[PDB]
Amino acid sequence: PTDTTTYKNLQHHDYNTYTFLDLNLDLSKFRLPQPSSGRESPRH
Amino acid sequence: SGVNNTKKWKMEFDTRERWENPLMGWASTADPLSNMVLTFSAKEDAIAFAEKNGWSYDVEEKKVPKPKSKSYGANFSWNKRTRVSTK
Repeated sequence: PTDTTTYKNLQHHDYNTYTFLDLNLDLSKFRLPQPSSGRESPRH
Repeated sequence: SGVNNTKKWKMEFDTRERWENPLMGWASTADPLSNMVLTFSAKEDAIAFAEKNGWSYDVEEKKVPKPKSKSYGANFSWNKRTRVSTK
């Protein structure tokens, strides 16, 4: 049985300014190829 | 945007010379018909009125705005140039 008396969500005390966008960069390899609208943009 | 003043036919006369009044600078005229405006319910009524009064006339056809297709959903198109960049 788990201890269930301490707090087990303490990893976030060590996060920094770029934690979110580093995971996003790391996650790019797993993504599936995006769909295309057919144009480079709606032409701005 | 109101369109209420585009519903009746109008008859107006050819514009004539206006000149500066030497005393005050006011706009003077010798044209007794310079302000005459007549309203008609139909083009044919106006034509009939000019002909019996012996006035040469030019008649211009009524202009109606063209019907248009409005789609609020077009502002958010997947792959068309109608997608708006701002709201």
